[PDB]
Amino acid sequence: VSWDSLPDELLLGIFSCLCLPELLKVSGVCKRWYRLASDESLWQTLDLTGKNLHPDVTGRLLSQGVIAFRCPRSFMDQPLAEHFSPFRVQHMDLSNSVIEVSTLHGILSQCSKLQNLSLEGLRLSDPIVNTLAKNSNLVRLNLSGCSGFSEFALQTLLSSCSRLDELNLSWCFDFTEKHVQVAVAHVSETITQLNLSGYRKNLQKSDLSTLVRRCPNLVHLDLSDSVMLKNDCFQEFFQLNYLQHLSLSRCYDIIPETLLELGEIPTLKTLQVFGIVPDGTLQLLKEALPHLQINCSHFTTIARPTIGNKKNQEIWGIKCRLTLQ
Amino acid sequence: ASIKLQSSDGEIFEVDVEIAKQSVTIKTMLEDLGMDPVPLPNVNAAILKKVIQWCTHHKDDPPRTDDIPVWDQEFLKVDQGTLFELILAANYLDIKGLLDVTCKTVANMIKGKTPEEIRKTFNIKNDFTEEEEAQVRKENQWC
Amino acid sequence: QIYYSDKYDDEEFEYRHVMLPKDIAKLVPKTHLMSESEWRNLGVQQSQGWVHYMIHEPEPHILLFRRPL
Repeated sequence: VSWDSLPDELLLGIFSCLCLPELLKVSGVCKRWYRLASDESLWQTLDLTGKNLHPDVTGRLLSQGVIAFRCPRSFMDQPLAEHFSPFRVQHMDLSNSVIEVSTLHGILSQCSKLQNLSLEGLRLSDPIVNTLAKNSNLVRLNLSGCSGFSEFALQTLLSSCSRLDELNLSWCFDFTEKHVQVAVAHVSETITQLNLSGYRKNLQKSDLSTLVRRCPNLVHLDLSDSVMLKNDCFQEFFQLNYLQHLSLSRCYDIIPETLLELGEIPTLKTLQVFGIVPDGTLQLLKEALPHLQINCSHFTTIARPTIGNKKNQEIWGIKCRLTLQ
Repeated sequence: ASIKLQSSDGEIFEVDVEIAKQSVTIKTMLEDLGMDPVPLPNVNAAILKKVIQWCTHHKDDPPRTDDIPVWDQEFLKVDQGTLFELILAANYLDIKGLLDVTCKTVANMIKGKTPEEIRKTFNIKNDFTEEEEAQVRKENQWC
Repeated sequence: QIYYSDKYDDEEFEYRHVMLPKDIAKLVPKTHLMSESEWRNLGVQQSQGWVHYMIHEPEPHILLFRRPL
């Protein structure tokens, strides 16, 4: 008649139907009930995007065995007070959050199993980028908008991630040609998606050369805002036999006429060239290259956890079970 | 086309081979050691009847997120006593569908209810001091 | 069409918001923020260096920008 004595497994089965708040609620019913409420099968996926909490809490939560942690645009700017042990997280997004460089260092120091990570828009540091190098299994890394790290730390990180598939190292304002040269010289040759846009004057045709020479598998290559890149480099793009999506938006010194060449790349499916097509001619370019799709992707999807088609609450295809509404 | 299951108290039931196939426990048993009938020592006739009625209604279905289909809805409208075994039997016979609907119903009995109301309506103890009672409520503060 | 506000600041950042015609505003990403490449692609035209740093959920057509002084 009584519900206690009910087998543990079956309890977790009941617990797994509860929303984060409820789950935390039943946590204070009977010690055990509390012991199970913090199991691990229950904390597989967690979503606290936009939450403002203390790093100690988020640290304690990741220690309950979290695998996919969706926590972008969150607030965690107090100092870490606790110490933790290696975390299980393999999928995490802390992009555009407010996190102290130290706290970020603290959390990332416990990570080595990351497969998909996004620190987009976050201030980093050499220490940080260096412990990141612990995650030699990364397949998708987004550091777009990041800053605070040497070209030295960047190199070691890239020399570690040899199974990197998607790398978004764009708009790192802190960068110099040192970083860009390290970038193209050390990205894994297994890379198929690279968004290296935003370095305007620090990326030379030569670096494009290097890159192409080293990564024959590019499928997505975004070099938006690369002024030094003018048509005389298009030959390089032909070297990429799997190139499918190229972006050269705002590469000002490109004669509209010349873009016609790209149409010749057997595999090219889409091209973004915003800002270099004189008004009242875009439709001409479009018509001239009917087999391509021009200027239809305002945004990048490279290493973006949630490109979201309006309300995609999933990070890299993983829907989180625990969330706050 | 047909197999026989013997409940815990002895009563014998006859069902379709595949309708019983819904119980991974009964399928595991059928592959080896074979000849009626299949003995299920942990499920009495009353409970097994309900289980067989349930398994029969589904058999074959195209069905998402947590809902508790319109049918199972009232099927579980049974009193708390029977639901306790009904959810225990599902674990025992390993019938994915059943464990699902019965666990949610028990979950729904926890939604929007305080820990106090839980202790009672579910008849559970409370070995928490005031020392941890409130000390635990401080760790779930961030919510 | 695209409204650009005045720039004010604290002792560290320069700020500004951009009102968007509610037709290109329907393009604004709900699931992430835009890099300089992305907002320029949207049609926003302002100096280099401005970073889209946070989302004002109550008015998705107001883009909040900021940059180091």
